[PDB]
Amino acid sequence: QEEDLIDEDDIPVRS
Amino acid sequence: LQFSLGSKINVKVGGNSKGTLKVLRTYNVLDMKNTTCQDLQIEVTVKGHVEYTMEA
Amino acid sequence: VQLVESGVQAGGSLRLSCVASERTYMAWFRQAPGKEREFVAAITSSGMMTEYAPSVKGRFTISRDNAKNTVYLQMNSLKPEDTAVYYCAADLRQRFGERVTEYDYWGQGTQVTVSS
Amino acid sequence: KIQIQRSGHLNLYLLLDCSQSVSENDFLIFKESASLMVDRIFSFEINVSVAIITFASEPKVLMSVLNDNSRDMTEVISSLENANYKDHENGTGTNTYAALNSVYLMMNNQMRLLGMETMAWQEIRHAIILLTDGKSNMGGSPKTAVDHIREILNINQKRNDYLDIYAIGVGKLDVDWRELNELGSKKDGERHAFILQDTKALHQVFEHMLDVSKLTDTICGVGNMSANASDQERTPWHVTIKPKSQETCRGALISDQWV
Amino acid sequence: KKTFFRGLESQTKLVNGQSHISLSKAEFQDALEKLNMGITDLQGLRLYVAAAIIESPGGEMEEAELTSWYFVSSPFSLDLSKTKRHLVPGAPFLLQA
Amino acid sequence: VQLRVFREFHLHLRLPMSVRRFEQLELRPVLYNYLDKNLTVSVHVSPVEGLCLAGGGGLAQQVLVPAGSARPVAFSVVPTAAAAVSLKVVARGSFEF
Amino acid sequence: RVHYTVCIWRNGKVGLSGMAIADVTLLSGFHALRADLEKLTSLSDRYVSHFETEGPHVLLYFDSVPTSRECVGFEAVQEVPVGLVQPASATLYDYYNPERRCSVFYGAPSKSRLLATLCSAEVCQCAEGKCPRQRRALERGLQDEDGYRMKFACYYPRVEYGFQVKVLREDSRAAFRLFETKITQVLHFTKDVKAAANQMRNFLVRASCRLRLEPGKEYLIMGLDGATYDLEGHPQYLLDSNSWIEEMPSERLCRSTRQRAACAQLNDFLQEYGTQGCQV
Ligand SMILES: *[C@@H]1O[C@H](CO)[C@@H](O)[C@H](O)[C@H]1NC(C)=O
Ligand SMILES: *[C@@H]1O[C@H](CO)[C@@H](O)[C@H](O)[C@H]1NC(C)=O
Ligand SMILES: *[C@@H]1O[C@H](CO)[C@@H](O)[C@H](O)[C@H]1NC(C)=O
Ligand SMILES: *[C@@H]1O[C@H](CO)[C@@H](O)[C@H](O)[C@H]1NC(C)=O
Ligand SMILES: *[C@@H]1O[C@H](CO)[C@@H](O)[C@H](O)[C@H]1NC(C)=O
Ligand SMILES: *[C@@H]1O[C@H](CO)[C@@H](O)[C@H](O)[C@H]1NC(C)=O
Ligand SMILES: [Mg+2]
Repeated sequence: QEEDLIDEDDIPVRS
Repeated sequence: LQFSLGSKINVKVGGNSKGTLKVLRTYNVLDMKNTTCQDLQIEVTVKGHVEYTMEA
Repeated sequence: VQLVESGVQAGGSLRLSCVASERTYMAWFRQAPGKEREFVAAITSSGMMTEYAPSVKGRFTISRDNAKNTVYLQMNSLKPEDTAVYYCAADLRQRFGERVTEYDYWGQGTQVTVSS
Repeated sequence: KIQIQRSGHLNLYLLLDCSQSVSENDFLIFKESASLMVDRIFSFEINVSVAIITFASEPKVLMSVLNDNSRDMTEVISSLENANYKDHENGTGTNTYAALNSVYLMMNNQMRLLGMETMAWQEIRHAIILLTDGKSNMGGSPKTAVDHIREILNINQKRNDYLDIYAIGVGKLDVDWRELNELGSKKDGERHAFILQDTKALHQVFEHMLDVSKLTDTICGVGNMSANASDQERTPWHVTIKPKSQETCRGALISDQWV
Repeated sequence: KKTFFRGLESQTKLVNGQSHISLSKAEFQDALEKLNMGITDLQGLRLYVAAAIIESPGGEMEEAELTSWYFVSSPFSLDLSKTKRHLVPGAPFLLQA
Repeated sequence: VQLRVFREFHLHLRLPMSVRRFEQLELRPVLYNYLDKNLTVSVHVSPVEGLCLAGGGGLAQQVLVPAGSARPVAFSVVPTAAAAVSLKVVARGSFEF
Repeated sequence: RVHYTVCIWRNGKVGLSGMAIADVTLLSGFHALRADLEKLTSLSDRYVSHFETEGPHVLLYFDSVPTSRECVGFEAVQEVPVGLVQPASATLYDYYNPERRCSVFYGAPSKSRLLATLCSAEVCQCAEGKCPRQRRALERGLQDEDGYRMKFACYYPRVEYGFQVKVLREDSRAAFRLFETKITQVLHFTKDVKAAANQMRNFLVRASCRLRLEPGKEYLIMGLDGATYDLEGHPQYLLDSNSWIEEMPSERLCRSTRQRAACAQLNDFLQEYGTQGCQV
């Protein structure tokens, strides 16, 4: 199977 | 015209003409609607083994 | 859509083959005399997954051929009380695991005897 | 939001957390913020009655709106500075329910004094402000008392503006953000729970805590005390004069028709 | 009033957001004779088409209508409003359409 | 004048206009990917008070999206708030892009 | 690697009769085999008039809707592990009238078709998490005489109710194991005005949750308040994470050297918290 770490410092939210 | 009167109300009509007056009251009641389909029914069952990540 | 099947001291190994005109998911059923017929195992059309009867866990295996359109069932470690006629049959709706008997066009089967 | 208007009477009930978890200097910061808070409202010269209560394990009503001095600025500020951090020496816990219940007993006595059907109780819009870390640990869940004060004022969609509740943590406090949300329940899109470091941030947020558009009695010198606002709002008297000479000079409004 | 057909229902897969659907004359005649209306009775009847496209893998869907589709015996329309009445003798009469 | 605003990669939501309290809800955030490379991203709904997440917290789901396609992720969150609750979902991207 | 079987039936004699469209959606990271669906479609005695598949979402168009149980199955393969456990969706729309649909839920083969909730009342609550603390500090090495119990109870992660409860019997309702039991002593509470000794309290834990609680023993319970209430009036309480559970020792299990002055410290905590309660 597959698995990987993911990077997210901040993402511009939409509201 | 809107109004906020939660009790018995009074009417003091005055005028030579004649007409129809009706009052609407809107509120919530105890629901009775069925949660199960009535006309067409679909059921699906899945069998076998499923792999999952680190949980429980 | 017809089924053809072809093919003993206890504790041995055995090989019964069932061939079908159409690539389908034919399973295997057994019937001992004096009692109703029961299944042993089943397989899907692709053949990469199977199911087995609880009394034959980890002893019997189904395999299928992509070309000759047949099934490979191996009976290593035969059980003395496994003597019955074995049937091969299926349907055309891919209703896998359909344990109760609503398979169509049942095969005519082969008696096999086990001697102790 | 607090409706700053001439019609009706305003009550502000300020509850002070005196728990041992809040240090003495933090309580002094609370008193400073309270001083600015009470000064801002009385600057609009409206009918406002202010009562202050301190609570750690029991409520201490340092001032009651039933007393006529609640409408007096000097008595209120004097009682504000009369508060001592050691007044709750015997009980150092955190009991918000007791404070809310004291507010309720106050309201019941006031409606008894004035009257159920009298307009003196009808016109009044009530606001309660909590300056606390919110880490309550006994006395019961304050939300039941929050609901309790609702029926005594008959809070529903039609009387939404008559009640305002706010829970703000000011100072170097380990603030529990979750606790402030339930007490400071959000109405519409306006927030009721805030976390701030100093009295100045509270000054700004409290400038956004007032709806001064309701009244038009238009006393002078009411600019705007927020950098967020426009320049014209900051100096409403500033006017523009252009003679035929095509040059621009400026002016100041002093009445409704005089420049 | 709506009167639908049976057996004419076509299901197709979209390609680049475009799909072409046609009905042969034979199947249309079969539908009319099964409904027993008659081809000669399409003097002002409007052909009804409904769309039930489903976007996968989203799962949501919406409809569309084609009410404005008549059965006419001529491909052209004639307007006679602009031409004037009350002819004048002795002058060239003008016809506008 | 048509001022067409477009984002090359985005997620779309359609909350039903009415959701009865205490009743099961099916939430379907769908991924849209018009890029040229296959993306392996994560989808998770932020833990919010008043709602029971299916995973009951910030638990991530992995799915790979091929170029020029869509991939939905099912969610089952039954509401438990009083009047209205805010909900935000995060589709965090990999190191590759 | 996973087999599916959708099934369809129609009550009939309503006037809606006709073809139907299926909207079965697999789990995350699945996609059915095109060859299998094509094989089902190609048969002369066809049940799937048309099919289509893009990853998880699969459409099934049925020309005829049987009245009784008569249905079709297929197979799907996984390529990405699932990050959670939750039921999926499935919908059927009438071909001539999409409004009159029927949404149905289904779950994993070893799971339920609904989430674990305890509401059963005007208030509603849900119970996802990790139940069993199964903490015995005395028999292990993590216990300390510092006195962090007060910190846990009143500071972080904060605890609402306080009881020491003697277990009567072990019960099971829905996917939840019920522990019918009797209160021994009330330590603290926030909203239970009816709190007293020799009362009826019910403690509930998921069946999947591997907590062990032997009936007939006295256990210490600490956690957050519930909102479900029993059928006979008493509030019921739920076992989850952030829930503190302990079995107190006996005199023979408190004199010993590996818990000497620690069991006594725990008893002193219990008495102090039962009497004084939380501070600051
Ligand atoms: C409605 O109210 C007016 C107010 O001026 C009053 O004069 C009048 O009598 C009322 N109308 C009628 C038709 O009686
Ligand atoms: C749901 O519908 C089915 C089929 O009509 C019926 O057996 C069941 O009792 C229904 N449920 C309720 C609560 O009426
Ligand atoms: C407040 O109410 C009083 C009546 O008690 C009134 O005289 C006064 O003008 C009102 N407004 C103020 C003080 O702004
Ligand atoms: C005013 O504007 C600043 C700059 O955007 C912002 O940080 C602040 O929150 C606004 N409001 C207040 C009350 O300071
Ligand atoms: C001042 O600005 C604040 C910003 O919150 C606004 O609420 C208020 O109405 C303004 N008042 C005046 C007199 O401009
Ligand atoms: C995406 O996956 C498909 C699977 O066949 C592969 O052929 C294709 O090259 C992939 N594209 C990229 C950009 O990795
Ligand atoms: Mg405190």
